[PDB]
Amino acid sequence: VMILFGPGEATNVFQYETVTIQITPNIGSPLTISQYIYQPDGKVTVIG
Amino acid sequence: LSLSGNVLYAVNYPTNTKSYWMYFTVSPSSGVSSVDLSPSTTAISFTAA
Repeated sequence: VMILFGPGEATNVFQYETVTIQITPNIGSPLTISQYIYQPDGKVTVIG
Repeated sequence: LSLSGNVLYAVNYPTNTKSYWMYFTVSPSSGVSSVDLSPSTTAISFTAA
């Protein structure tokens, strides 16, 4: 699953913040993903 | 919350007849989640038993 940010959500980096993603298929329980994001530490960072 | 500094105590030194303040530092434990510290919701108790 990959999320690409547009110019709205891209505007400044997530820091000291909780990000929640939820995937809700048409049958069965949704998957809810939550991370508190510290300052990102590389070009890619492991947040959760 | 974790205690995340030393506890400092101030008095009328050297005479030591009177007590002024205590100072210490706290932070949310192990960086896991945020803590509400509003003085309406939170209590701080003090006991010298």
